[PDB]
Amino acid sequence: RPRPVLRSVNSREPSQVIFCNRSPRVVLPVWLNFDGEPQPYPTLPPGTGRRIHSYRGHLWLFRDAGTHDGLLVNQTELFVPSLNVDGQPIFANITLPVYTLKERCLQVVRSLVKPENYRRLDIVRSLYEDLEDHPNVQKDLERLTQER
Amino acid sequence: KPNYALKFTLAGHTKAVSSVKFSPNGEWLASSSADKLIKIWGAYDGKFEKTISGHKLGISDVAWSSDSNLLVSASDDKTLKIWDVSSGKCLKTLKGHSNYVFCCNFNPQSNLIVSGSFDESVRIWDVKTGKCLKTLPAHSDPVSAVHFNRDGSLIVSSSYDGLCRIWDTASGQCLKTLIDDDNPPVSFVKFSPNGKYILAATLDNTLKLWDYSKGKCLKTYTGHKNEKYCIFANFSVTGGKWIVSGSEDNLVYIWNLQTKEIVQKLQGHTDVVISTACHPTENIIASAALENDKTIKLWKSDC
Amino acid sequence: MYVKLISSDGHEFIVKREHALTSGTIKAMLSTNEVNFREIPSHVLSKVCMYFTYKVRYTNSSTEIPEFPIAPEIALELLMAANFLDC
Amino acid sequence: MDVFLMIRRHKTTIFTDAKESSTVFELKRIVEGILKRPPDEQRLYKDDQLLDDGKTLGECGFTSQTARPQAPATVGLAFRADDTFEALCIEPFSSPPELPDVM
Ligand SMILES: Cc1ncsc1-c1ccc(CNC(=O)[C@@H]2C[C@@H](O)CN2C(=O)[C@@H](NC(=O)CCCCCCCCCC(=O)NCCN2CCN(Cc3cccc(-c4ccc(N5CCN(C)CC5)c(NC(=O)C5=C(C(F)(F)F)CC(=O)N=C5)c4)c3)CC2)C(C)(C)C)cc1
Ligand code: NA
Repeated sequence: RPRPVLRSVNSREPSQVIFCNRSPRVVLPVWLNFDGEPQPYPTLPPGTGRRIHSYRGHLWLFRDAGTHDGLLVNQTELFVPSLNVDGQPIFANITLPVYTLKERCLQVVRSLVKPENYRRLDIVRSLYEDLEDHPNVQKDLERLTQER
Repeated sequence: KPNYALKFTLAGHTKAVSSVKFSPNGEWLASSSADKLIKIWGAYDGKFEKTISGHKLGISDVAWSSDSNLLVSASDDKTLKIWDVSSGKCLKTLKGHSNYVFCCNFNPQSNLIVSGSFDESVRIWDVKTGKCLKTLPAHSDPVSAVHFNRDGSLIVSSSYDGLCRIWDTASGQCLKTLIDDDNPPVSFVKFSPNGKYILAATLDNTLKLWDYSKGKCLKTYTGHKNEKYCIFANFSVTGGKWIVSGSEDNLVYIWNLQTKEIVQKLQGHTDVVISTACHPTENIIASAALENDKTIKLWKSDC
Repeated sequence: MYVKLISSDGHEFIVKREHALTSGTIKAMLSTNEVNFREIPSHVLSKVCMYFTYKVRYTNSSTEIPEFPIAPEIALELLMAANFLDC
Repeated sequence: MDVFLMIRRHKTTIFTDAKESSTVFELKRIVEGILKRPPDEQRLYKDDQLLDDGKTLGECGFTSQTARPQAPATVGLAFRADDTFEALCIEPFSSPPELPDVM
């Protein structure tokens, strides 16, 4: 069975959005083009927000810009602008997920250890593999596809 | 049906070739390229004549004055340049656009230049002084093509906003817009030689021939591939009456204007054929291709 | 209701049952309301309990969520514990 | 304004939450539910300072900013039976090993 390509619908209907970075990370906005390919956009420092122009039915994801850890937007993975009403921008509130303790530990250990050095750590092999399985937008694309 | 065959390949440029234009006197072919250069070639034998340099970034388009003495170039460096072809001198640098200049054309009198830019404006320039006379910003996305009509009283522009706009040259006011049921980006537009129609390309693999007096689409040409690049199309009227266009499958497509049937596909280029030109008096087509190719080809036909 | 989680060095950590059941391992070990860990030491288990509180407080809360801080000196053992506890 | 706490005595640590407006006495009632000693047999401390039963947690220094779910503030606990008062005594946690070379 053909699996749906998560992609922006090319509606050519403008939508103004506030990208609100309510996280402590440097945020990389990621726009899925009409072919479903991720495109990185300019980054947002923690504690900042920007008014930006997008379009109805376009698809956005948000990651840590340095580590590509996945982030949430309006409490979910994907942000899709709709039509503005009454001249009001659409807020895209970008926040930290509540990571599992294990994933948060992996994040910190990865931030401390060069990948080449992971297997010097005195831990079991499955934790090596966990450390080596870096965050990846494509993982979320695959999961959100298998959910639809 | 015509029988265009390859005669010459001109391999002078070191990057994508953006535009080829025959001089109105039929003697020369001008080519512009992402390598920041204009080159002049013999129209009939493809013999290199000269290199014209001055732009600081790649060149998107060139156009000849009616007397074949002047060229105008449109550049990524946000300027146009007016050149004396015999000397290779930059006569004027037209400044005013605030982003890449993609397209340019003289009017038939050749006292005006029209330009179109990523900055979403169409500009009208005085050839004598180089001053910008009017800025027309109604388009809401990059302008892909600009062309004057037979007496210079109209300008037609095409834009990624999906519109063709017909402008009154004297006042600057937009006299008409042209659009079908859908709004794909319009990648190319030009008035027919005869003046009655407008040929417009859209990034849905489609060329359309419009009666712009009646706002009616008369013909539609497909079979080629055109979804990404702004490909220049042409009327061929020296023999039979054909529509000519490049294609993203590296071919030159030739259609019968009335039947809309593909009558030829010219193979040889190894990248997107972004530009085609038709010789003013003889059955000669020039074509030019992007970065994997970098060459110009000249093709000739008995009809 | 509360449960008592006992570290390898004998520290007792009394936490709400709902917080402890964040870990399917702890749930399996509860099946007394006390769990004795044979290897996880107190400095790690106290951090795990703080994670439980943070997780329950901020999960599906629609608010700005702060980072869960982990010092480098504790990170590797905390990783080992989080893996074992599956939390 | 919520505050998140560790109430600590000997080798026992209770994780609980309260409010800046909660009184020390309320905290003792929470403790009583768990350890089964009444508030009049409890003394609560912030560092070496005995806390007055009627002061609110905010008046003692426990704010939402310094008493977070992920970094709770510590309240010390000591018991009392009639005329015998147990001194405040909190056993420290273990210590992490030397940070590995690759970190
Ligand atoms: C703050 C900030 N902080 C955190 S984040 C954030 C933020 C910042 C900014 C924004 C802006 N907002 C968005 O970006 C939104 C966000 C999201 O919602 C999507 N989106 C959009 O705006 C999108 N737009 C829309 O959704 C509605 C309108 C989009 C139009 C539909 C496009 C149809 C698909 C076609 C396609 O796939 N194209 C891809 C490849 N092209 C290649 C050319 N690119 C550049 C370009 C764009 C436009 C025109 C021309 C053009 C046109 C004509 C010519 N020439 C004409 C004359 N010929 C003779 C020659 C060619 C040339 N020129 C050339 O091509 C050229 C050369 C050559 F010809 F050789 F190639 C050589 C050379 O030296 N120089 C130039 C160029 C060229 C564009 C992409 C999009 C713009 C990202 C697409 C948002 C946030
Ligand atoms: Na990280």
